[PDB]
Amino acid sequence: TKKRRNNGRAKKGRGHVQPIRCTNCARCVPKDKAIKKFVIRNIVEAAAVRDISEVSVFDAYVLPKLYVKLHYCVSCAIHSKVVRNRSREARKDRTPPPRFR
Amino acid sequence: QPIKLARVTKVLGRTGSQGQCTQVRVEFMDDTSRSIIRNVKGPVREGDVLTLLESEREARRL
Amino acid sequence: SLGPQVAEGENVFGVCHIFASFNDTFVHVTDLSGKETICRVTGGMKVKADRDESSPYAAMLAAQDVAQRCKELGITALHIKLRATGGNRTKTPGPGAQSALRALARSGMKIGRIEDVTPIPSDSTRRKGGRRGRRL
Amino acid sequence: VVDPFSKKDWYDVKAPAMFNIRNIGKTLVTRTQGTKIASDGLKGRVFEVSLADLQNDEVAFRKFKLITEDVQGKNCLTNFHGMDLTRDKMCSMVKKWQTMIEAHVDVKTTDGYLLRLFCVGFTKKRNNQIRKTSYAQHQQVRQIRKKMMEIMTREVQTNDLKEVVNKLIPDSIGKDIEKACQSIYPLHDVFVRKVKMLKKPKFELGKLMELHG
RNA sequence: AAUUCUUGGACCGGCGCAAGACGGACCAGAGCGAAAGCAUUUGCCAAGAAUGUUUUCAUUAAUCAAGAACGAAAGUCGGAGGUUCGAAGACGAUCAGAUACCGUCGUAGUUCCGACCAUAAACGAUGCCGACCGGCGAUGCGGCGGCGUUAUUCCCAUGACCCGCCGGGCAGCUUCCGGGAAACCAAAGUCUUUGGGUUCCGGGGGGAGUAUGGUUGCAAAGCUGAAACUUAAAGGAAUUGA
RNA sequence: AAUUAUUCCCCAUGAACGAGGAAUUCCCAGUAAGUGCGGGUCAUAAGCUUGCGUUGAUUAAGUCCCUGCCCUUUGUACACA
Ligand SMILES: [Mg+2]
Ligand SMILES: [Zn+2]
Repeated sequence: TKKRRNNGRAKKGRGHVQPIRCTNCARCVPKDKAIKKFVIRNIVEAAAVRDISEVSVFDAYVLPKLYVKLHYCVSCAIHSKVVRNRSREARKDRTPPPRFR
Repeated sequence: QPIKLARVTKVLGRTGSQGQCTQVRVEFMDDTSRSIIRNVKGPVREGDVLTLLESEREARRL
Repeated sequence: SLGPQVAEGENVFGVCHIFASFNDTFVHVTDLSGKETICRVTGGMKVKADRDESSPYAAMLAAQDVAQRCKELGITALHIKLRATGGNRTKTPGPGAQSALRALARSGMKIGRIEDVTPIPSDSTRRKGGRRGRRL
Repeated sequence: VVDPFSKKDWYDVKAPAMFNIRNIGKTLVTRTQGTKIASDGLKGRVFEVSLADLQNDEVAFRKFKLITEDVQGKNCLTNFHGMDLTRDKMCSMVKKWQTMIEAHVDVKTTDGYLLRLFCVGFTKKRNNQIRKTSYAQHQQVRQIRKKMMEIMTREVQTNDLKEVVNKLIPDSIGKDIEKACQSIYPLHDVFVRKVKMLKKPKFELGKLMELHG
């Protein structure tokens, strides 16, 4: 039976969308179907901050961030717990979950 | 490196695998301002004191 | 093994090309031109267990080792050029990068400017593994 | 069975007069004992120095390529070879809901340095804008790309490399394109993304020795 | 972990050189196309929807057996090319066994030009043309009207925003329009109150898209396509358990 | 009726055992544990069990890490599940 009105993807008026490789696997999935995440981390972690803060020659150097755009297949996205199964009615809510702090 | 005295201001909650730490924000007795979160073993009250072997490394607010 | 720079407060910068893959960690100090190698201590040179060459442990060991080998030759500070596998493969620095970068800054070497040099393609060849990927 | 850092003498590196702080840093070579010579091996090496390290305290997102054209005596005399933005800056600029306009030109200085200049601009979201996207139509993009090319060429072609690098130390070119393309579609993050050196002139000595003060 | 590579200096780092693939991030429930499909720049060539119109012709139209153009991927023949990846195959592991999953190689192929083949879950699993029947907010293109903001500072006037209106398009949200076995659908509605026009096509499950004849193709195979015999269910949506 | 010693007494005999590997049981206050005393069985009759006092702590006011069990969402061609 039909589960999702849009067939689990953001294709409406095309017919073909170039496929993309899952980052975890190397599975070819359509670009619009793939679960995309944008990861912005500092090059050093949290506790190493104060070590490299004071063992650096430059006073007030804002060390850079690494910017990674991750694509997953639905299999990897559910396994790595990026997305999960939802209530039959709660599946519909498209609003991205709250990030405050 | 000097051992520093700090007064536990408040208890937040308990952490560890089997709930065997107390997450508490501990204010330094020497300087009036500096408050850092540390994990505490044993039964801890609110309004007691700790002897820190290092005054810098801080616990993660879980 | 004789730097003519007076050790007043003049910092002699090397450049360490930290290549943290998911099955090895390279800690490699180079001269400022990028040509002449000073010291190269790989991850699997320290530990002889093939599984955990790309560990925070072996990365920390090799980082302390190069830091001692580097202050012998008289390089004071270092510039960081961190990179992942890149190309077709994953673009995240492996689990060794953090222990390597931390440990050789803990070991008395000063950090200049940190940057990323992961070889990213404008667009690449076909990736290893099938169309269905790595089923496991 | 030898100490490979017994026979390695160090050097000083001078940056050209255009930048403030001159002594870049240290170098090493196996000093001559036959056919392969110290100078012969020392020439052709390229350095990538941050503009913050070349000036006193400055832009950390811009880097400059300098090659050892010749060595005088215990001293490498570098010359401008290229320029590029940093990975973190280039990644931080490129974000969703805007058109990213890119243009490249192949231009020649009066002295025989041929350069290839890569410019990049992003369409700017307005102050009272309720719309989320703020894209530019394809003719608007083509016109902005036309203004990018014609400004990047008129700026470089007419004067010598010393004055061109003096323009690249600010971003006087990036400002000029950001001013010209106000009427077509207002931009914000207009930088000369990259510079590549393709063909260089016949290596004279008096040219570089007056570029080095 | 092993097969592989490496003191005839691998892997890592620098400067160049060539090769053949591929156009990241911008990239969207955005656009265009009859569908397949289509993404770096610039130039040339012909095409096209929508809008605008107090232009023109005056029923020239809708759908269609016969016939015809295009048709992903794989595949076949001929020439050029061979970077990556990789049916076959060569091993290395795991396993009770592995002829697989996992790993190192790897021919055909993948790429380009010219001939074929004509099929896909070729999907909106939903023919096309026309009319009528709720509301709301956005969006892409064209037009139209209006405080104000910003650039051309000289701002006439164009561009970037802002607020609304009109027409075509991709979609969305919502409701006792109404329908439906329901899931759900402003179409899958206006259906026992049954009739706007027309093409294709289904008749319990198997046997079987098989046999046979015909036709197309070099081959693979494509299109058309039964019977004997067997069988009381197979199946669709939704519910409560495990 | 005590041989294959029922129970009890006396002299004699003087064993492994120096605190116990893999693992693993029970328990938070008059509780654990030590310590003895009655009931049941009973002609003979406690190393068991079932009750009673006596002396009287260490640690904790927590968690889902391990082991179990119960929910909610979800998928199902299973309903002797
Ligand atoms: Mg399709
Ligand atoms: Zn995957």
